Amino acid sequence: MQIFVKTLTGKTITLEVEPSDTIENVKAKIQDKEGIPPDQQRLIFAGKQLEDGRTLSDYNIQKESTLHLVLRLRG
Amino acid sequence: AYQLLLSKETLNKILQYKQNLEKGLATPGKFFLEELSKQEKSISEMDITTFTQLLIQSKKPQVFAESQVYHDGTDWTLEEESILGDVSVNMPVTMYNDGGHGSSFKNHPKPISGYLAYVPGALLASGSGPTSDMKEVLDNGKLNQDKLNALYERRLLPQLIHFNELARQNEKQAAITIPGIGTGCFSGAYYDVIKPYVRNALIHILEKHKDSLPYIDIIHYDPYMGDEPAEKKIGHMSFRVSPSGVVRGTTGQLDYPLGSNPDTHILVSIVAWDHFSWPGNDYWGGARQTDDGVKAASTDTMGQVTGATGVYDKKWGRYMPPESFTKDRKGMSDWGDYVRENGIVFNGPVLALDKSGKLDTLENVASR
Ligand SMILES: *NC[C@H](*)CC(=O)OC
Repeated sequence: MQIFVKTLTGKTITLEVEPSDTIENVKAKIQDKEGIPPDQQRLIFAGKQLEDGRTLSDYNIQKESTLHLVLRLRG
Repeated sequence: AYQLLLSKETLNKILQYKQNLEKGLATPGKFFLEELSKQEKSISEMDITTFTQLLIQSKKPQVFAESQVYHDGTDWTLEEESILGDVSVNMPVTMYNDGGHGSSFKNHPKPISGYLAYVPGALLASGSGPTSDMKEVLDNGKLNQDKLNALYERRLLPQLIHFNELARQNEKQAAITIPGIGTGCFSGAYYDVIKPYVRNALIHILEKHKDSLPYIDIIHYDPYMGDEPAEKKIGHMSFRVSPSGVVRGTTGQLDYPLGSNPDTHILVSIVAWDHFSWPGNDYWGGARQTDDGVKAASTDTMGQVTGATGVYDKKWGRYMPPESFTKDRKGMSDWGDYVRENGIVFNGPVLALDKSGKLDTLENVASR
């Protein structure tokens, strides 16, 4: 299954995933292709921010759905 | 309730910016553009004070200037940033505790009355491209002491002039406490080297202008770590370096330094502020984490800015919003929520320091 991850700059990342993958697994996969530490990633879908412990299937994220990546501010 | 101050050189930058805008040669950043669009005057029809106030009004209650900004039109441009970093604000406050961070604060049995002067430090960190202050005080990545000196002189002197005068009017002297302004997050890569530069800058300012500060008596400088304890005589003034992690028993930022008391001195604390935020910054979201947020939480800063009457929580060291507000809006009821519900904006009187060292209206200083 492929899904997309769109960043603020409109750049689009392609990920290889399974419906049972957790949002935590997805963030880890984002770290692999992009080197962003997972605890800096907010993933948005369907107007919500997504919880690490739930699955893509939980959130009804299907093949070629697009997730939105927003980085954490950090002072 | 509060008073915005800025230097002569900052006024020149403002006049140049306003003229560039009037000519079409610059355009506002996103946040200033929003403030412009909510009022009716064109840039040209607006006086220099009104224009300055609208730029200051584009500040937001909380912003991390060191990481959250792009220094272009999508938030604040470099030209706006160069100005906003120079703007300071003072207010009289009630001080409910000594300013101790986290859990270490000591409540004043009788809350002290004094003043805060919020001043932003040199912004030498960025989540994107270089900042205006980096371009100002760095020579190919190396700190320039004279250039840093001129930056802090620009930003601190108008407040020293103000409180020198205010002490004279109250027939007292001034005791001023200063934290490690610009040595925290703002120092970015220069963290390990910045502290002697800031100390040197404070000394240089007091030394250069000793003749104009006869009512200033005690300067209590506390960068917490990384400096040696010292007292320097600067003219008639006593400049003290007392980093709290180095010198046990050091008096807090919100308390009278040794040799001062309320009968003989007014108490002023400098607050390490932020180019783009309201005074108190992250305490508007309820965080109590920086010099900016801790001192705002420990004073009635939020009441001075909003006009509301908060309540000091002795147990947690926080000045809380009005109790009616927290009941009605529990869950979305921090001070920044009070600002939204009440349509509060940050905008107040502004003066400039002229070439002779008098604080005057922007119009008066511009015409001289
Ligand atoms: N929020 C900025 C903090 C940066 C830092 O940790 O400087 C020491």
